[PDB]
Amino acid sequence: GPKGDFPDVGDGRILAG
Repeated sequence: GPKGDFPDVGDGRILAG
């Protein structure tokens, strides 16, 4: 995810369904 707390592909993700 981009703008989030879960680093994925930027800053972080919000959903991970």
